[PDB]
Amino acid sequence: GKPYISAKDLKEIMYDHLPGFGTAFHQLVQVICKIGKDNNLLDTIHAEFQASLADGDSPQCALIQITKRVPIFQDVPPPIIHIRSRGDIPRACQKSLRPAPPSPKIDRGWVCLFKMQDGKTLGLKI
Repeated sequence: GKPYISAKDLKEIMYDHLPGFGTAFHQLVQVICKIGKDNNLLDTIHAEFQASLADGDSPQCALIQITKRVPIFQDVPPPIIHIRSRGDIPRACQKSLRPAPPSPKIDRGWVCLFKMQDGKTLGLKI
């Protein structure tokens, strides 16, 4: 197993065992890999991903566990993603949206915040 992994390669590993496309978990992989890359934590995240799968977790469960175990996901907010309309959010995410609370936390299931033109913001939530 690779002691040192790039953000591109980690994304690919995580995508390799997810069903579907444009799901809330695909978005979560992107969020985790960006935060991992920016904070030099990709190998910690990769280690936790592997350890969770070895415990018999689904890859989706493994991603949830990453958000709960790895401290950075308490340290950093869900990223704001600016979008032009509701239709820009992938169809597999459309039934995973809620109005954002004041202080949404990644470890509570808030993947990212889509900020739309009317000033309103829909959080993606698992």
